[PDB]
Amino acid sequence: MRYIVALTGGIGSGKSTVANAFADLGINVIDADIIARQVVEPGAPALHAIADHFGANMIAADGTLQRRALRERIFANPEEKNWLNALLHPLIQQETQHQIQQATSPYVLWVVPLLVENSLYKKANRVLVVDVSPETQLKRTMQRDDVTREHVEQILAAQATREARLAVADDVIDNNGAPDAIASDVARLHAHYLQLASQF
Ligand SMILES: CS(=O)(=O)NC(=O)c1cccc(CSc2cccs2)c1
Repeated sequence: MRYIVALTGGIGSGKSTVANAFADLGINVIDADIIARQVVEPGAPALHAIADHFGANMIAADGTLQRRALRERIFANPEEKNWLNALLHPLIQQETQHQIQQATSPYVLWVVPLLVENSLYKKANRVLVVDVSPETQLKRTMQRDDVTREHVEQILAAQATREARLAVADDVIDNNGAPDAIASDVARLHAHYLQLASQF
């Protein structure tokens, strides 16, 4: 069982800036969002199974999963939510575990945007939260996605509070400012995690 450090943070926390710094130190980074999207990408067996089970309306114009349609369809249908979890959870867990086993670094960085929201923190040895202000989240998302302020407000209202993230945090890193000093902060975390990984 390779030592797992979960990285989490809200929308617009600039998580890639922190993850890249660990990658630069030779840490294998395993991205939960990339894996989840991969499992249901066009041509993937789980996407075919979802379309067969729920219908062709689950497929968007570009061939990808219509995620809103699926959510609405399984919403308040517990049997179908249980079916969808029984399909996707083993597939995602198996790909995640495969990437962990293939990793060569002394510990891995598991990047999980919805770590708190989905109660997944118990799967990691250590939780690092990327801490940012709501203002920073709002600014970065609006510049990134070309979306309205009110649209980001709704996303923030639905995500975890900062106090909620810290409740499961072992480590916090402020990423409100410029990315310039992050590698220096991460260098210290990295040394600590090599120590923690060695005695785990
Ligand atoms: C929506 S998500 O993209 O935030 N992911 C998930 O819900 C999800 C579901 C099942 C499994 C895993 C990895 S469990 C693990 C396995 C080994 C080390 S850690 C994640």
